[PDB]
Amino acid sequence: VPRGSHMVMLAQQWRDARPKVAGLHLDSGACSRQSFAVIDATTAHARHEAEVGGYVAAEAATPALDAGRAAVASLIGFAASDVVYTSGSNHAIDLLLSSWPGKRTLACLPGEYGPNLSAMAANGFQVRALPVDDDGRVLVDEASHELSAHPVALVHLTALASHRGIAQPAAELVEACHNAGIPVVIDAAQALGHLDCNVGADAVYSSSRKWLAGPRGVGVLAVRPELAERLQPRIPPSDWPIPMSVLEKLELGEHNAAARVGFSVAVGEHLAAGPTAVRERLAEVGRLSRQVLAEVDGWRVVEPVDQPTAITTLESTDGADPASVRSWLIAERGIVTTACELARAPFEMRTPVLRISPHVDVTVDELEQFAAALREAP
Amino acid sequence: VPRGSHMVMLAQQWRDARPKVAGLHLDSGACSRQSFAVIDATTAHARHEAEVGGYVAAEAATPALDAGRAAVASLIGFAASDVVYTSGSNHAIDLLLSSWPGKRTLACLPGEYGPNLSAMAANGFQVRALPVDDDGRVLVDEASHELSAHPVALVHLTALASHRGIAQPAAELVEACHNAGIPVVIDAAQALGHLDCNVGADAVYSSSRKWLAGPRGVGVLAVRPELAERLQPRIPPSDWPIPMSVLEKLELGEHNAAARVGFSVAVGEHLAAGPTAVRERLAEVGRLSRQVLAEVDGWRVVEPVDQPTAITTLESTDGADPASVRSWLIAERGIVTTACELARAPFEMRTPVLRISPHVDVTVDELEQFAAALREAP
Ligand SMILES: *Cc1c(COP(=O)(O)O)cnc(C)c1O
Ligand SMILES: *Cc1c(COP(=O)(O)O)cnc(C)c1O
Repeated sequence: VPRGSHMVMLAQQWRDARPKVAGLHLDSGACSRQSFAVIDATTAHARHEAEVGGYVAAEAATPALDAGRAAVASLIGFAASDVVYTSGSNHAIDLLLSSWPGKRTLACLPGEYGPNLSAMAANGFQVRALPVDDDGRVLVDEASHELSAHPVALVHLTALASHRGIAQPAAELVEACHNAGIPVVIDAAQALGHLDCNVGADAVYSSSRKWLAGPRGVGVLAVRPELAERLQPRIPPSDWPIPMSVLEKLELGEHNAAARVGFSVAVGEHLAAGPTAVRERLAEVGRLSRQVLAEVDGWRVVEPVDQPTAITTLESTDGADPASVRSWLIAERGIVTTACELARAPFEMRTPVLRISPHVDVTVDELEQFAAALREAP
Repeated sequence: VPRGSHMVMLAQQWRDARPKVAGLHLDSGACSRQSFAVIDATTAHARHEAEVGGYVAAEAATPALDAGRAAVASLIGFAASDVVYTSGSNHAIDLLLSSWPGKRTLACLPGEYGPNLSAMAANGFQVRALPVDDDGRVLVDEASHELSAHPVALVHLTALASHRGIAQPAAELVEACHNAGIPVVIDAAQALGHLDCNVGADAVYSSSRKWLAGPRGVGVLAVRPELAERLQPRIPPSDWPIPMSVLEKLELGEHNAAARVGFSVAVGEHLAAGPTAVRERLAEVGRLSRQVLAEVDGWRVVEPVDQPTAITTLESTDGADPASVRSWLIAERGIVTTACELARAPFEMRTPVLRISPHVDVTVDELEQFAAALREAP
């Protein structure tokens, strides 16, 4: 017996702070939609660069930039001074792993994001898999045993995977890993702004452009000071003249400053709307999605029906190619989606999937238009 | 006997395509000023990301992105398909040097940009100095002898230094290096849009935000195919599943797409205005600057008076600190400048300098206001 949507003003306020969608956007897990305020804040900084000078404009923006660090810090339980800006989540993990001291061994999910594995390998890490259930959810007790008996230099948990909408039990794993005396890094690229990311991790990173609906080309890396000062940044070399802290070294480099102030506005908007309220809505968006897609011929829903996420993935039962379906949906029906290849999670995925990832604004009629379009798809 | 300025409509068209400066901007070598068109083009893409989807918007922008590659390619004598987007010039040299095969030995100017040296070191290069005159200009014949007798895996020429406005004889050095059978990389961060960068180099890189007046957070790297396919990118590892070309690997990663289309508009504007005409104007801006600053007490001009560049640097003769002067000029008189520390060119600079780097729009009255303000400076 299905249930109605809990009506909340939040959904509409969100939709109306953003430009009108052309068709139908179900792809906030890939790239969400900047508010007018975010777009204006970015444009404004670029204009200011042109008036007063680019570096003086950047200096004058330290208030807003610091605000953004702090808002991020509050969402993860770190201090604002532990937080640093990056180009994105891949930049973030590379900065971290390339800086890591001593024995480079880690454990992670089998469903680990492929480009993360790529970076792990490129930085000379030995990578072991953590024990999981049939869905890819970590088994926390078994993981505890495994890590006590067989130690590793760090654990890398993707709290929410790009290819499947399973909420990982982050907090429970973090205390298990700490009991074994092992630090935890968290890939919160999908999770930040979506799951409770206040779980006592040692490092966390994420991306601007996804659930926080900020500009592309920005991410964040946060590292606790105990860990931060053990790190040995690749650039500059460790025997270099100009003395600066580890986090100052990691944040070093040319970047789009405007996009960073854009981001700060965007986290601001998340906090303003209420983290907890937004997350409960996204969880409900997921419920409704899986109810509506429960019965489509040629597609089965992969996630349990009451996982607290907005990510819902569909596997074809008659050998249809999601990349093609995605293309059709865009060109013909203006419906934006993501096709996840095996390369996204090579040691878990056996077959590609179609991923919907709608934000708070989605309606039940919109989920029906998708299901309709999904039926009459070549 | 001084000479008048060659009046050209170019100066004014440029000024009027940009926002009104608040005070006086003499710092295009650090960060220039985006045109209204550039700013609008960037904003437009971000808005489009929000309507049609971020990745579909990026795909739809391939025309403009490819245009920008091509415009860059024409300025350096490469093919558009040799050109790739980066975060900036430091990103560029790191991508290149981290990818370099076999024996890692190079020669460069003693006046090499400090962060370049830092990257060279971090990638395990042995770095030798090329012979130069008193100004830091390379002596081409002596360099030819040195390289024949004592070979090196590549030569890194900064065609125009950040700390001093010496135009390096790039073309003449490139043929000398090729005669010795040695490839040449060029740091054209200051030179692109400023000097003739069509000189037959094997690789060239530059930055969006300087003389081409594009967005921050963007640069370009161009590599000839002979060299490109010998390169072995750090990420992904060389034994990785997904097969793609070297340049495709280097351009991989999250980035601000909007800023890239911004950049394309900006190179467009340079080509539209006429490279050769713009360069001759910048050269004249330099002449006028050095005439006007010829006699200031407590400051001497460093560059010969007829170097074809807009970069003019001042050394204090009564132990004044340029960082302080720069700060005063901004806070009190709204004049934007750059203070170059020793760390910018550690193996050449003995003492800090104040750097002016005005674009085509500068007037002679503006250069007088600076000289005036430079006299009554604490
Ligand atoms: C989006 C994604 C990333 C990649 O981050 P970039 O911002 O593209 O560098 C990382 N991990 C997850 C789980 C992803 O969904
Ligand atoms: C500006 C500058 C750079 C640094 O490039 P980024 O865009 O800041 O990464 C490189 N070399 C020269 C000569 C510089 O002036």
